[PDB]
Amino acid sequence: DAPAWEDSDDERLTISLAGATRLRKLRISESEDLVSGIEYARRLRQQYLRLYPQPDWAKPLPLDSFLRDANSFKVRRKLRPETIDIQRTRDIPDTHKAAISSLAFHPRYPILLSSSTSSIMYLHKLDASAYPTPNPLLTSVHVKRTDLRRAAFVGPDGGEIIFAGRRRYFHCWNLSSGLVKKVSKIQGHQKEQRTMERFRVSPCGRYMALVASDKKGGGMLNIINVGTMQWIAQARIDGRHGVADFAWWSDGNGLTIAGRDGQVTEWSMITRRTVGIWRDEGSIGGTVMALGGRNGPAELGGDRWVAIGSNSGILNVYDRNDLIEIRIKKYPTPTRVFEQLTTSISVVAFSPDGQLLAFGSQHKKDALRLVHLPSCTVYRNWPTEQTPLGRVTAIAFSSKSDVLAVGNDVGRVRLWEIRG
Amino acid sequence: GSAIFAPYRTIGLISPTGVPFTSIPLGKTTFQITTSVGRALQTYDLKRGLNLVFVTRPQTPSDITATHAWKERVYAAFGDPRNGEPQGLWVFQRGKKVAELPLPSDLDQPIKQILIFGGWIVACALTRIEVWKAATLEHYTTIFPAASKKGDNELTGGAINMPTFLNKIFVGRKDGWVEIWNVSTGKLIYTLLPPSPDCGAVTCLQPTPALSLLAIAYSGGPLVIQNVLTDKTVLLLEAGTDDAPVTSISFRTDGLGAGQDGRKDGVMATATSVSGDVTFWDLNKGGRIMGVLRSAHNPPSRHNIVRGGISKIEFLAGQPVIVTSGLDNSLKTWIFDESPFSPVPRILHQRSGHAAPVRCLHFLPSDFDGAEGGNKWLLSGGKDRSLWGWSLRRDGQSAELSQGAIRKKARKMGLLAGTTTLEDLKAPEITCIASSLNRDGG
Amino acid sequence: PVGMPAKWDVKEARKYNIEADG
Amino acid sequence: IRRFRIHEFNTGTLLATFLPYHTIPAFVTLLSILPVQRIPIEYRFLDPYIKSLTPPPRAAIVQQATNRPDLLSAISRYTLDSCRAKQEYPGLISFWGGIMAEAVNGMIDKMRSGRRAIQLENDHLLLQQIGPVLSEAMVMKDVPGIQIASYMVVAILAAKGSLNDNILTAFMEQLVHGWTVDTLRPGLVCLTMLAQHRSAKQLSGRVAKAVIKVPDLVSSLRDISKEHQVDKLANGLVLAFVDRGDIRTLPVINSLLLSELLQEKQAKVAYKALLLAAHKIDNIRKQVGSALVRLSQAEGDVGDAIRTAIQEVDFNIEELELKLGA
RNA sequence: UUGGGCUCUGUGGGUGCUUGGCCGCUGGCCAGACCUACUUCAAAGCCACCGGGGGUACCUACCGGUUG
Repeated sequence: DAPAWEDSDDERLTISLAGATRLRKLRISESEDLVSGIEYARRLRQQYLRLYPQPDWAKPLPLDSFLRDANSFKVRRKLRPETIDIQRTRDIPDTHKAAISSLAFHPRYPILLSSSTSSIMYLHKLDASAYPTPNPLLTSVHVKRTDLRRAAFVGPDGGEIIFAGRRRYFHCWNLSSGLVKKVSKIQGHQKEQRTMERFRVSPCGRYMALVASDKKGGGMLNIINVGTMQWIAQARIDGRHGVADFAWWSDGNGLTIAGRDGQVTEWSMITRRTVGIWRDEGSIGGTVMALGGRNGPAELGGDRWVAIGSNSGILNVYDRNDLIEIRIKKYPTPTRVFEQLTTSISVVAFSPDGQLLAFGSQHKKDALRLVHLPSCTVYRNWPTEQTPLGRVTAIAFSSKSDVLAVGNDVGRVRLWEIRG
Repeated sequence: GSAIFAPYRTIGLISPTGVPFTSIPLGKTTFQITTSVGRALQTYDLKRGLNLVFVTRPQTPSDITATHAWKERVYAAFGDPRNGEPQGLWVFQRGKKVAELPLPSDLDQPIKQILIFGGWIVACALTRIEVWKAATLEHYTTIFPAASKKGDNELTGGAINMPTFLNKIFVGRKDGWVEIWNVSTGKLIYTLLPPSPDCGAVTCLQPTPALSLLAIAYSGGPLVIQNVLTDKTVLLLEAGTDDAPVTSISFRTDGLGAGQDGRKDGVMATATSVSGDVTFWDLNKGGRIMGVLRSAHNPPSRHNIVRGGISKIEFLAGQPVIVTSGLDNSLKTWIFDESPFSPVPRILHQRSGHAAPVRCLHFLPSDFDGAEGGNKWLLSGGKDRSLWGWSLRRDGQSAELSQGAIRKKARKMGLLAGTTTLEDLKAPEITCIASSLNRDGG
Repeated sequence: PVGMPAKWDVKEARKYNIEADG
Repeated sequence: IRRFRIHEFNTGTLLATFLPYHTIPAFVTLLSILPVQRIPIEYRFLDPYIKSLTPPPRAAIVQQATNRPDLLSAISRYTLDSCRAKQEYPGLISFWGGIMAEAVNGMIDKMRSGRRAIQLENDHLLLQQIGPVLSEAMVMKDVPGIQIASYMVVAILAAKGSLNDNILTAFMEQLVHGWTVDTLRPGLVCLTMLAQHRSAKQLSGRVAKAVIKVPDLVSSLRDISKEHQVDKLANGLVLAFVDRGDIRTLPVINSLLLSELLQEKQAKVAYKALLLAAHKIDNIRKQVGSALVRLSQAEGDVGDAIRTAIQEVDFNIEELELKLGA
């Protein structure tokens, strides 16, 4: 501990201690007045240590190094299962005069179709950054005498919109060239479909299935070649009151019917028959179904998850890879059962990516909760009581799975950012 | 000029510029704070709240560029001669100029900072250090450091004395060197070189409450503490990010407040003028950090009109008190707590002016013929989107007119954490206000 | 109620004068 | 007590040192004759029980540990002083394990907020609180029990809390720095947790060094993957090993490649890593060739994946075979 | 608007017009320090707040005396 540099000016310097009043009390005897600079600075050291005693820091490990690192303290993802970086964004300025019938997202661009039982469709672009009207209205199209029940985007590229309500006929609007088709005949089934109410379009945009107004012991429905708009097939299962809901698989070759009393039937096109039947466990009557996922059983369409919502109000979610025994478990077991809403669930929907599951009931104020896959639990920190949802009626994920759109029965759709 | 209105004062201001404050202890009961308006300097009380004790008159003709306050006098250097402005240094006492400092005629440099000790004052300009004998207020010498490079000769960071070293100054180069010069003979006696020389410049430096140890803050990032006669490094710390250099540092001399027990000393506060945050380290075992204070002011941004920063830190004499003056016209004095442990201090004093210009300006009508009166309260609607009731009488009794528990709202959210920011949470800016105290019953 | 910081006071703490560094 | 007034003068240390016996009547009597205004601010939770004499339960103490950090702070300080003075004992450390585990469990169980920078900053403050004790217990070399307890708390810290990869690897690094052989297999379980909840695919160096130092690697790894899913750990291992240009890791590489532990994707990308290592290398290549012919002549699905990976990289196994055999 | 309310407590400001903390101050200090000197002449009187009627042995006071 040798001192590196030295000075000669301190040995040259001397100071008068007894003359100095401040320095007077630093002597050792009553004889030290003229004191050299080196001894003077030494007495300064003694005075300073008497003023303040020396500290212990004045007397490597990995996390100690991380700890002293301050770059360790600086201020869409895949998302963790109990909370969400969720952010309510700007609201759609245009309202609906009637209850909201449906929402639909365009698969390429952030384009949103809102649809109301006031016989009215709106198209908007998602733009929080718009001025002076964020999320601008593209279009407001009204269809006479025809309250819209449900509409679908047709095309994986998303080019057409079909829409169908309480009338016996439906329409296809080609956006390019803007043409309308009024389909009104399913080739010998014109006593057989007194509505056009429920329908689903394949993910490949190829097949349209329409449910039938003939319940009588079992649901039936017709598969349609979409580009030709023709009857191509029919599926019919034996139940009690006909079709509850239904959905294609991830391929667009086979599909699933859930009918009331909770009976789910898989049906492939290449065989043109029902793959099989099983029971949603203990559900006394279903009302909603949905199908989603990836990396599932490819022979059953490669989708991972099936969502069943029953008229009691319980939500049964299953894995189709566990549905296998091409043989079928007649009594499958619940991957996850959901008792977090009282009344019958109104609408449920899968995320495109296969992570999130939104579900809600409409009789209660704002019955909507959110599920992470494959942990299959709720997100316990959204939505609040004072999250302004409304008596929910329609729920759509965005194409890129960043945006949530919801709509109550009052005509007020609202939007959320799903940040992971 | 004009024929009716004479200039009286510029208000709405406690510390908006970049110049740090200077702080002296009076007795064992008060602390004087001294801050520059930009055309004057005020001195506040600490114990007696944060009211204004001294206002500096007369006005300097130019923007002040340096200051320090001794036992009685206020030494203020003003003037960047590089663009027109005449420069000088003045000596005030109790708000009034008693003396003026004789500048060297060959000073074409703005004068950076000021230090006083012994019988000498030293003043660092840009790369040049001038000395006056304080006992006579007379020019003594001028220190000229030398480097091989036009860059490296720059005197960034600053200079300090050690408490126990006779007549020795410690300066930081634009290179990572610290130079010790004896001011009595005016001779460069020693220099110390930065370890791991990837770090570029000494951005700051400060003596510790222990003897003969200097802490050096590097623009390349390291905070080091070293013996200054042994040239013996005590500790390295990787705290400065590359483009986010630290601004300055201070140690806790209050005697306790580390080791998580309350039973330990040696805490460092540091801060960066890139942020609005400050940082707290327990220096004993590994020099660990313990606590981040997040957004103690508004951090500076060029995308936004908001103005702010952190111009300084200081631990005062031996107490839980720490001052931070920012650039957001902003002082908030913080306080260490005893009965629990706490990572951070909580606020205990505040004064604020805006972080943006004033949009609208209005007076209050008289308490109809009384004292609250014509000339007491002036409402100011600032482009920082806020409303302030300024007191012409006693500037401390001005206040904000809050919009609620807005800061706590931000803290529950993340406006203070890391979306919009706090001005975007407060209501938009102010077109035009009108007042009427014809019912305003207090 | 516990956990509470008291009325803030000025503490007495002696300091070193650097004016003797001449 | 009756001579040195210890109940009055050393309330905190006495209170902590009988605190882990919270269901015995001796502790009840101590609670009976303490002075209330002398109980520490951290310790003022027993006030309902000192109004009503009854042994308080663990749920109460730990709930105070959750929404009162400083209780944990004080009990951490006592028990680390105990192990630093080498007077640790199993009842103490078992109590302290339960305390830290449920404590930090509850701490995350609130600290998850949903707001982004809020969860980051809360994890920051949490780390600042748990820092010293967890480091001292991760590398507390004399006390294996507190090593196991530190393993426990940092393991739950990993698996529950969505921590950042650098902090996770720093935990890995101090554990690597600090384990022993009695603590060996549990520390392996911790690294399975750590790398399994890691997001990046590689390990940082000295971890791989000490895992070479691990004696029974693939046997222990099969034993743990019997219940623990060690795949990300094995993948980070083989990435670090092909990154290292040392040639003493090759028996380890061969054994882990035959171990049937990594995924087919992990196996093919590791094989392409090994052949790009053979392409970048400038004997050494002879060892690489012997290893690569062993892997290409592997029997089962590991060899099948290796051969199909050769098929998808479209480079000639015969070329490198004859180049190393000639 | 990715939880919120009542209720209580704690801190700071201001509830009046912005000139220092201390001292043995035309000066000094804040780390203080020095500590016990020097000496020509006691004082002018007055005022001075007790609840009412009533008694006065003893005490106090006033006045007027008396021995020494």
